[PDB]
Amino acid sequence: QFVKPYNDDPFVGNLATPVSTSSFTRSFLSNLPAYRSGLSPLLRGLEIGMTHGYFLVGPFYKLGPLRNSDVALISGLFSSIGLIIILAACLAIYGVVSFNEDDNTDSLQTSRGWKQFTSGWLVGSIGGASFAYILISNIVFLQTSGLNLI
Amino acid sequence: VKRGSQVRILRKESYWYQDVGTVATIDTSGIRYPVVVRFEKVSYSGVNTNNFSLDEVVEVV
Amino acid sequence: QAALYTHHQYIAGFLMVGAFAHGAIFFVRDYDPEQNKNNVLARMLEHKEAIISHLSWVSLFLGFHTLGLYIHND
Amino acid sequence: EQWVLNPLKVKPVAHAIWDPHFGQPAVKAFTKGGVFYPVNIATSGVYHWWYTIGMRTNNDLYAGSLFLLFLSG
Amino acid sequence: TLNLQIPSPTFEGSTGGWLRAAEVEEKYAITWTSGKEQVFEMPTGGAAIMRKGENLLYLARKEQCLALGTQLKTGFKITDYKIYRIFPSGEVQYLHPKDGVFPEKVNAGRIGVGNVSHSIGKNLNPSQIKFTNKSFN
Amino acid sequence: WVTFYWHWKHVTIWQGNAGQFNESSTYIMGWLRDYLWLNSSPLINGYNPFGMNSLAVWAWMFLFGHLIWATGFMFLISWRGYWQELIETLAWAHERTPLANLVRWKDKPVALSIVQARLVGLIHFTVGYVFTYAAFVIASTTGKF
Amino acid sequence: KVSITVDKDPVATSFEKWAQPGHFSRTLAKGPKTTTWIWNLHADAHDFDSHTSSLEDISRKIFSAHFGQLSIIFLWLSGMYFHGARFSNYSAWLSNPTAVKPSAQVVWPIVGQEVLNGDVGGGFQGVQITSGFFQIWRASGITSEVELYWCALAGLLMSGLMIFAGWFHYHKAAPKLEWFQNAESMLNHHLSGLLGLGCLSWAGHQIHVSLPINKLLDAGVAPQEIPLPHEFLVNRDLMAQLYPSFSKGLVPFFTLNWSEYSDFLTFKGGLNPVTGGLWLSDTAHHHLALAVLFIVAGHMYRTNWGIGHSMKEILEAHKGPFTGEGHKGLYEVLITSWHAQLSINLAMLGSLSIIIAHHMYAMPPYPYIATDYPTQLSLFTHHMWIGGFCVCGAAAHAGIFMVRDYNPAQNYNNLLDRVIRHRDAIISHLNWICIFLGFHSFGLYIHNDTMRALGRTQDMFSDTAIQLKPVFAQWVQNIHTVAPGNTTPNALATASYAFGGNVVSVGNKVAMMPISLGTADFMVHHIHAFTIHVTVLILLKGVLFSRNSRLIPDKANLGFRFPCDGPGRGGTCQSSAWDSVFLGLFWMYNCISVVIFHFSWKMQSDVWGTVQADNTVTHITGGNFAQSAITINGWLRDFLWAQASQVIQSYGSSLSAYGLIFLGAHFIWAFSLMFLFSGRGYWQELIESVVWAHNKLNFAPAIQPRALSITQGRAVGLAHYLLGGIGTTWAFFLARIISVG
Ligand code: CLA
Ligand code: CLA
Ligand code: CLA
Ligand code: CLA
Ligand code: CLA
Ligand SMILES: CC1=CCCC(C)(C)[C@H]1/C=C/C(C)=C/C=C/C(C)=C/C=C/C=C(C)/C=C/C=C(C)/C=C/C1=C(C)CCCC1(C)C
Ligand SMILES: CC1=CCCC(C)(C)[C@H]1/C=C/C(C)=C/C=C/C(C)=C/C=C/C=C(C)/C=C/C=C(C)/C=C/C1=C(C)CCCC1(C)C
Ligand SMILES: CC1=C(C/C=C(\C)CCC[C@H](C)CCC[C@H](C)CCCC(C)C)C(=O)c2ccccc2C1=O
Repeated sequence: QFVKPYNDDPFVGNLATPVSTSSFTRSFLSNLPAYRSGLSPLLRGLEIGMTHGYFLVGPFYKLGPLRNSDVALISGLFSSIGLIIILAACLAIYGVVSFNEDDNTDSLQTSRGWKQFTSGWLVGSIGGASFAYILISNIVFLQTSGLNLI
Repeated sequence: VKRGSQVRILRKESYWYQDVGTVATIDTSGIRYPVVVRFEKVSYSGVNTNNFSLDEVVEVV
Repeated sequence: QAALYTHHQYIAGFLMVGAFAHGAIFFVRDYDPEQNKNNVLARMLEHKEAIISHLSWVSLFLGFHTLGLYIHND
Repeated sequence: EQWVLNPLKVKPVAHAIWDPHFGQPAVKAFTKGGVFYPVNIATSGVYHWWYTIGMRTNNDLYAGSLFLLFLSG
Repeated sequence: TLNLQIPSPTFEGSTGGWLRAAEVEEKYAITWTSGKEQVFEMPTGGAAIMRKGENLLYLARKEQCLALGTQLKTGFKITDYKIYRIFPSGEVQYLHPKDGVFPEKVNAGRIGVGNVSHSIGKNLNPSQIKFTNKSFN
Repeated sequence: WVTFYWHWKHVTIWQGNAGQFNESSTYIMGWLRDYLWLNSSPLINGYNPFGMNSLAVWAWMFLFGHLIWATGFMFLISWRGYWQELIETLAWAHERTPLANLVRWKDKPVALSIVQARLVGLIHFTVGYVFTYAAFVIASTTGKF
Repeated sequence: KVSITVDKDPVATSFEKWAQPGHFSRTLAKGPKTTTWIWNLHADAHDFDSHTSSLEDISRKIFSAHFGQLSIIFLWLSGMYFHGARFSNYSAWLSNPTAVKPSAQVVWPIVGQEVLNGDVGGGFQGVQITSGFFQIWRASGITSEVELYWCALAGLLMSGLMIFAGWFHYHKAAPKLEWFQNAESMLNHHLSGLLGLGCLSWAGHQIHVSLPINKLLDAGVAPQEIPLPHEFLVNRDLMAQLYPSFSKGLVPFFTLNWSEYSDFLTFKGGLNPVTGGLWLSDTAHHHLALAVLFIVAGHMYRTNWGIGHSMKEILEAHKGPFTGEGHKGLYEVLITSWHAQLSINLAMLGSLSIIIAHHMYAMPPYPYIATDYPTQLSLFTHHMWIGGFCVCGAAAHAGIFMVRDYNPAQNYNNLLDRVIRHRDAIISHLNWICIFLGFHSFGLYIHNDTMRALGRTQDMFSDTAIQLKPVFAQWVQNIHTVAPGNTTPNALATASYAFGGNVVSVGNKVAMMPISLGTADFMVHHIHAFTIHVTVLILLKGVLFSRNSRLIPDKANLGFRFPCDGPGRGGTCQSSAWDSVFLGLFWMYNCISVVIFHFSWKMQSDVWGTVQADNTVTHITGGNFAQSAITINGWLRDFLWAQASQVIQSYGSSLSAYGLIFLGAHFIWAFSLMFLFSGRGYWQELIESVVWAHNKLNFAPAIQPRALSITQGRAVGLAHYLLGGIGTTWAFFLARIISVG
């Protein structure tokens, strides 16, 4: 009843399941930036990088080598920036290798589309890391994970 | 050679090279490898029979 | 001294393995039987069975008895 | 240069260590050559080899390295 | 020729079916007539029900298609199974029962490919075919 | 075997207790106890819960050699078909996962070949062999003298 | 109708087939043209499903084989009892259990092996035993070698009865397939009769024999001065002295005035302060309650009288929207395939063995077993190994069922079919979780090793650094510590003192004390999870891909156990469910080795030890686990190198046998790698050369010598690997623990 063939195609290597083809799943996936409609590859990259560079600062800030120092947050931001640069390089090389120069009109599966996506991802990631750095440096609750209220 | 005769194999690639078998039949039709030799020792593939040419078999004494 | 000895012995063993590997590669690739009609090389190939079987026997001989003496002492 | 004076007492150092993963305990533990920085102690015997050859100063070794660079070129 | 309107054996779905490589490179198909509605085993995994009449099935590999054909021929007694290969351009080609008769029995018209006029012992040596274009045959 | 013999004989001579080799070399328990177990103490104490010394690098490399040796055991005992049928499921999962099917491989991910796996396992085995013994020999000699 | 139907004289007892090896098989009855025939004879000896297509024949063979196995087990038990009666120091151990080491084996003085007759104690010198038989007998109330002789006689008589029953039920009265296919009746009888009446009889034995005898033994009475069990049985006054409620009789039982029996049926909990084991008065109540439970459970299924369940109805009724047809077809599968039943039963038996190992150490059930550290360690590791092997066998026979007895026609859109139809999702997710666990369990040890080597000891995952506290396990331990009086109101003590409480000490030695979990315990538990998950991955992947895969669409035709499908498709080595079992056995060895090492170190470092007059306990290793078990170097040095001293310095002692077996197990483990790292072509060519040597002397066997099959080479490699590894651990453990306890 709940599990069925994918797209009514019994011989495709997939099954239609609640996790895979439910209404909530479809809405969530179709509203994520990687799939939302109307966004340019640049805007997709911007949103995704913003979201990712934010979470990156914390692990580095609170568990890095200079975590028990007075420069822990700056060190964390710096290490996030380095990782963001490495991942932007990965994105760029993947784009140049995978996508040939034929023009499919910026569909995120084109050379131009992926270039825009990686540029937006770099900008948004650096911006999000900086925003997280500002918020952590200025709010005590984030520097102590709530152990200021104790 | 004739049927029911002991013949030593002279084919290098053969599992029975320089070994003796018994001729079971000789086909005079004119095929490439007329003689048929049976062996007591089985080969690695499990076959104890093969088809040989008249130049790859020598009668033993 | 220990580092140097171990270093050169390991290098020696690698080189010997490589020498035999390239001898095998020569046999596969560069050996011409017609050119080596009944010379020392063709004769080595001729009695390879004797060579291999006697090498196997001496290996078993040494192994059996060395290991047996060690186990007896143990 | 300080090994050619008491070669039976001084440990020969191969090269300095610069690892940004070392702690202060490790830096101190690897400063055994009396050089004031972490080092590796050579196990290749190049010190004894060169001393026997006739190398006495660091300039001799440097000139040898220059010549070998020229020969590689 | 292949008719793309033949129904399918009412399979319930699986994760062993074809993937994007089928849409990009090659997608094989098999068609066969069944006298009744039996249950057979998919080459990808699971059970399926073949229909009374013609049945068309899509797979990713010719080996899968031929394994299904062998199952039909041995387990059941269906031997009218035809195998096709489809490219993204729509270049459906015909493969099995290539000449309409299975390869296991000789048929007039075939030409021998890859046949050699001696035994394997007569092959040349790599030393003899080295730095030359000769073939070890 | 050759280097074990050389090192144990010379270590015993250097400490002046050549009788230890002369008496324990006649049974394998002697080698396992008075050569390996006995001389691995400083090496395995290169770092410990109570501190560390310069031999810590050699202890780390000792464990490194053990690791890579056992890893080569993987390629030498496990053969291709299993890994090929596993990588198939992995490729299915990647193609079927949202937000990761935006990325695709340009080279079809396949298992290692048979000869390739033999070579990789041999290389891992050899690296473990060499690094383990290099550590042991240098660290034990440096910690005993 | 559940009824008895047999065939009379189906097979005539004759030695004609004893002289025809391979008679059971059509391919083998012909004769040995090669040496592969010899190996095939043994590989296919007990594969009854490949000898005939007759389920009746297979079931009869299985029934008789079970009878033979039971006779062998009874002979084993009779031998152990006879050795306890004749070649042991059991009376001395009864006199002073905390001073004399149990021993029931003696060696002959031939080549100096008499050294193995060590000074165990009690004026007796033999081989120290670690099986717990002395404590079993003490709990059973045995106080003489005469009683052990009678036990051995009973075992021998039962072995004879079992062998006769096997012969009779194969050759004289062989039941039919309708007799075998009675799942409801068989489960009713097993549950009620076998289990319920067994535990009821054992409860009666404990109430009438074990309880008073052990009461006097704990009171310090001499074994000679204790009266005999029949004296207790017939003298209700003598029993009414020790347990004053026997003067009341069985009227309380039949009137439901059960509190009158609280003196000998109680829920005390904890451990007997004198013996360090569980209260036998608690075990009696345990077994009585189990008897009631089993006899009730055995009245659930329909046999002949309408009342009861039909498992077919239950299974077919249990289905839902995610499962389609649900459990339809499973009843038929399980009453038509012995391999499915064997897989289920092996999985359950192995899991039970593991559960038994854990409980029997934390809640020592026998008198004076807890302070017998060699016995505890040996039993724990032994049952762990049995469990692992049984689980791997369960995987193997699941694969065998999938290849042989699985029919898609009968399994359509049921649970089995649906599993096969999404096997890729299962294996991909298990792959990901295995990788995640491997990283976040072993890379933590690697991180610690690198940080300790770099001098950054404050960056480690340790109790003195970044902490990984098993708060959930500690919370459960707290619950179990506080349960007595609160959530188990009528229990005087905790189930196990491992959860928490006061140290139990016997003979100035710890029997059981709280076991504290920290960062090292968190790490080792997550490594246990990692290893179990990887083993499951291997076994389940093989089982699910037994019949077909994207690589080999026709694999059931190749079979359950085939070498490969050739060098094509890139190489199809080890692509069979058999090879999955082979690799999963390697990984089970890994898992159980880590588990037993964890047990050994943790128990020697934080539980076991000697308690001083200050009430303080000094452990065998002394807390080295907390700060050393967080690094692979810590395990290599503080556990293997440190604790191997006992076994490597055992020459000249009674443990010299342990030293020798240490070396021999190393030898076999290494010798396995010749079969595991190698292939068949090399050895066939070497055999070709050796056969040339033999032919040069005008002789060679008529049975042509062949190298081992690919599957057989893998099997030999695995068998030698497992024997060598387990034997090395065996010698190491026994030498260490018998030296330090
Ligand atoms: C100077 C001597 C010498 C020369 C000129 C050659 C030349 C050749 N050998 Mg080689 N060989 C040598 C020594 C030599 N060999 C030795 C000593 C051995 C024994 C070990 C071998 C064993 C050998 C075999 C078995 C084979 C060859 C083959 C070949 C041919 C192809 C080379 C190839 O595939 O590159 C290989 C290219 C590589 C990049 C090598 C990768 C693997 C190496 C070992 C690196 C592994 C170490 C690792 C990176 C270290 C990690 C460090 C750790 C701290 C992380 C070529 C003609 C092959 C051939 O064509 O035969 C017909 C072949 O099958 N050789
Ligand atoms: C410790 C491990 C071990 C052992 C014992 C052996 C033993 C052997 N290898 Mg080696 N080998 C090993 C590891 C080992 N290998 C590994 C890891 C590899 C890599 C894959 C190889 C690869 C390899 C190759 C490629 C070749 C050998 C060969 C040999 C033989 C060498 C000659 C010799 O010593 O004969 C003496 C024999 C022994 C030491 C073994 C005897 C064992 C006991 C002591 C005998 C008594 C048995 C006893 C009564 C049984 C009772 C038990 C029963 C109740 C179950 C011998 C059979 C060569 C060969 O076959 O030459 C003839 C050969 O070609 N080996
Ligand atoms: C070939 C494998 C093997 C071997 C050699 C041994 C060896 C041993 N076991 Mg056994 N054991 C095994 C498998 C094996 N076990 C398995 C698979 C299980 C799980 C069912 C057990 C469960 C087990 C227990 C619970 C105990 C032993 C004990 C022992 C030791 C004493 C022997 C004895 O007579 O105990 C006689 C056994 C008893 C007096 C206890 C019996 C209690 C159990 C619960 C009865 C279950 C019976 C029932 C019909 C089984 C099917 C259950 C299923 C339907 C759910 C000895 C070391 C005893 C021990 O360690 O003593 C110190 C012990 O208490 N074993
Ligand atoms: C209740 C237990 C049980 C039962 C009844 C069976 C029954 C069967 N198994 Mg087995 N199996 C079991 C447990 C069980 N298994 C377990 C626990 C495992 C996991 C290891 C397996 C794994 C397994 C596999 C992988 C296969 C079987 C197969 C079989 C079938 C044929 C086996 C045969 O011919 O053996 C005959 C007996 C032998 C060949 C002897 C083997 C013993 C080896 C050599 C080791 C013995 C060492 C011994 C303990 C001594 C060591 C000490 C040393 C010093 C000498 C048969 C239906 C086979 C099958 O069905 O194939 C189609 C098959 O391939 N089983
Ligand atoms: C020590 C030896 C060793 C190692 C390391 C592994 C590793 C693995 N085996 Mg196993 N395996 C071994 C021996 C070993 N095996 C042997 C001897 C056999 C033969 C019986 C097998 C047979 C076997 C099978 C059949 C299977 C496995 C599986 C696995 C995987 C388990 C999960 C995982 O990925 O964890 C990941 C963790 C690690 C690999 C540990 C090391 C990684 C460290 C902690 C991190 C280092 C990264 C570093 C930063 C890189 C920097 C590079 C550069 C900058 C220098 C993994 C790849 C299973 C699998 O793949 O399922 C998912 C599987 O199916 N193995
Ligand atoms: C799945 C599930 C289960 C249980 C409940 C739970 C909530 C945990 C839930 C999971 C929730 C999860 C995973 C939440 C994670 C949230 C994350 C990662 C949010 C990230 C937010 C990012 C933010 C704001 C970034 C802000 C960035 C800004 C302004 C950047 C501005 C800038 C840019 C972009 C470029 C130029 C410079 C400038 C102007 C500074
Ligand atoms: C001079 C002296 C001083 C002290 C007293 C003493 C009696 C010792 C006296 C005499 C000493 C003598 C005679 C020493 C003898 C040493 C000898 C003979 C050493 C020779 C070692 C031989 C070796 C490695 C051979 C390795 C062979 C290899 C790879 C062959 C590989 C090959 C293969 C497999 C196929 C064909 C091609 C090729 C390359 C040939
Ligand atoms: C060494 C080896 C051989 C050669 C080993 C052979 C042919 C074994 C023959 C041994 C004899 C006949 C057994 C009898 C002698 C033993 C000492 C007694 C113990 C064996 C019994 C208990 C069964 C292979 O054939 C082989 C095949 C495939 C993979 C790996 C290997 C492999 O490693």
